[PDB]
Amino acid sequence: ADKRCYRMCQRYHQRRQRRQCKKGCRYG
Repeated sequence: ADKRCYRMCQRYHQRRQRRQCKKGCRYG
């Protein structure tokens, strides 16, 4: 589960970075 990464990306000041952070932090 990548719930941790998600939460970390949620607290992103920049949206472009927030979304990219989550979508980028996939399971692979």
